[PDB]
Amino acid sequence: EFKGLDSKTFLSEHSMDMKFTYCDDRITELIGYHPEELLGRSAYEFYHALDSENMTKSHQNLCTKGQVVSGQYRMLAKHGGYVWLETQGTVIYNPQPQCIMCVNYVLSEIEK
Amino acid sequence: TRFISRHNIEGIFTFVDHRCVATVGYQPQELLGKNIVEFCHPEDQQLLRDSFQQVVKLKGQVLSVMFRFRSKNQEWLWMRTSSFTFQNPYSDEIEYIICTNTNVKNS
Ligand SMILES: CS(=O)(=O)c1sc(-c2cc(F)cc(F)c2)c2c1[C@H](O)C(F)(F)C2
Repeated sequence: EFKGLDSKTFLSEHSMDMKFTYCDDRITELIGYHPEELLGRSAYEFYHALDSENMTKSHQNLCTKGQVVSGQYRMLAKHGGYVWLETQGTVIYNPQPQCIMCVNYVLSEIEK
Repeated sequence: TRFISRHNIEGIFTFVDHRCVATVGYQPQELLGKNIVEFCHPEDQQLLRDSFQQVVKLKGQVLSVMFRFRSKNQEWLWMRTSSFTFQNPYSDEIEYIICTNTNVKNS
């Protein structure tokens, strides 16, 4: 059996430099990482090199428009390999940017 | 200073990040299954219900709301909740609301 859409969705929070400030525990059963080992690390460290430029542009669009839908991209999984994701990022501003909220969906087939 | 929560369109907490303890004093298990309006000051309840109704119509745009939240330490804390709906585009499941809740100054 394979996981559905909801079970393949995890939330993450980032500072404006892309560093993780929060990550939902659901990332562990999907990508192998424990949230605590992601804190303080730039999201960019996990992008597959072939998606890095597209992710730079998606971050630039997010910073100017306040919200963005990324294209399909690869994130390095803990024990090797890359998983395909799509993220909806949203900037939380002080009505000045405070942080970025990501809703991350794993596109790849994940068992269970 | 802040915590994330996920709600159904009625306002029920369906996900609460552990930073809620430092922000409002409650454990996530004390918030889950309860409605956000149950922790809201009676003067702000209708504004909070109207804001949850409207965030659904705004297409993923952020809707902010300031209201008084009753902490576990029996104080009315000013909270600024920035909310937006999320609906997985590969599905037609009912949208849910994502919130970032911060204790802010009314000054
Ligand atoms: C809005 S976006 O450009 O689509 C996007 S995707 C993503 C991300 C989040 C994860 F949890 C894992 C991962 F590999 C990348 C992030 C972003 C933003 O640039 C970020 F700074 F907020 C970091």
